[PDB]
Amino acid sequence: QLTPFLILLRKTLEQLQEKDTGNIFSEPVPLSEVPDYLDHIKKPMDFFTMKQNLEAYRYLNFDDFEEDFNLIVSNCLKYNAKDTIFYRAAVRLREQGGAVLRQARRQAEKM
Ligand SMILES: CC(C)Cc1ccc(S(=O)(=O)Nc2cc3c(cc2N2CCCC2)n(C)c(=O)c(=O)n3C)cc1
Repeated sequence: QLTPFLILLRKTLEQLQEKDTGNIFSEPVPLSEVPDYLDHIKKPMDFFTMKQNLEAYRYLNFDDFEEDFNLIVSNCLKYNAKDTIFYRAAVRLREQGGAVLRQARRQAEKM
């Protein structure tokens, strides 16, 4: 159950959600509100879905965790026009969440 790596991934996920101060990536993009979303985005991602994958043991190395974080950003940049709050927020999350992942990957390395 509890492993140091899974505890580290929990801490890191918390740290990334902290940077999404608007909570706009906290849950899946509401498919009812944007029914064309799945025509552009093959694999939606969000922080709640990441928590679901984490607790279901779907991340066994830091790479796979980071790959899902990257989808939260790249999905948002891909779907939204550049001059939008969403697009700008994904850029901000890319920068701020990148710093989070850098220091968390160091801890995953020495494990
Ligand atoms: C001017 C606006 C910022 C005002 C605004 C517009 C639409 C909507 S919403 O009801 O459509 N909800 C929504 C659509 C998203 C989205 C995230 C959300 N939420 C879920 C709850 C947090 C915001 N994200 C992350 C995307 O990347 C994306 O492309 N979309 C379509 C919500 C707010």
